[PDB]
Amino acid sequence: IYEPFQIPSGSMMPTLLIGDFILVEKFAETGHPKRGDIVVFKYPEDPKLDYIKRAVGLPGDKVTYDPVSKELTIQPGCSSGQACENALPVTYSNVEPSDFVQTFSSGFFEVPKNETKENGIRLSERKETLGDVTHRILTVPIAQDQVGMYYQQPGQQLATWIVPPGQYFMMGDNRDNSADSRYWGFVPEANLVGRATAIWMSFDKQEGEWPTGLRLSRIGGIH
Amino acid sequence: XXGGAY
Repeated sequence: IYEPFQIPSGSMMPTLLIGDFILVEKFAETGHPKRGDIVVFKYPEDPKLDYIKRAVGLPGDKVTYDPVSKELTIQPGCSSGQACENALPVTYSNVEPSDFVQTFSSGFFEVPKNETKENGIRLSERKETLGDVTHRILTVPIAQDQVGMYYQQPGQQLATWIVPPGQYFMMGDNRDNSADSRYWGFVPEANLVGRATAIWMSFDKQEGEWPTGLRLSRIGGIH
Repeated sequence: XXGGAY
């Protein structure tokens, strides 16, 4: 069983753009998420909303995020918080100009890597590998997380989380533009709706208005 | 279906 969803915000750029239309494969036997899977779930804070993010932390993982390099660190089996197993190989490629630019006043634009937009900032694209599964992420170079607003886990140092059983840690590929687990905690197994497997339609559009055209080129699988 | 996913 599948279910189509529309992508209104840019929290998953560049992997998923605003105006995209995705196909979600219901988890439900009811399979579980795999580290790196794009998952759609009920937003804990407000279950009336469906959120889409990447499952970076599975039950037992010790997640650490460096606000400066903006890189993840995962250590599986850190269940009982014991001197858990080796660090999951999390590899990053060299930062490079992405194909979009964020403007302020609020707004994203696919722009030729040589151009610049007034009151805008070229976002940095780069690849991240969560074990064996590789995907891209964007970063705004003039921004950095304010650890203060981070959700702090009872007994955990700031910017570090030990995922509880039957819980997951979610993060958006548009790393400096994503209200994810870094701010509101974990997601329970029950809230998980499914895995996003493909884009079936895509309209070049700025959130809040109608389409500027099509992007048939994006129809295909994602990961 | 349809609908959004933030």
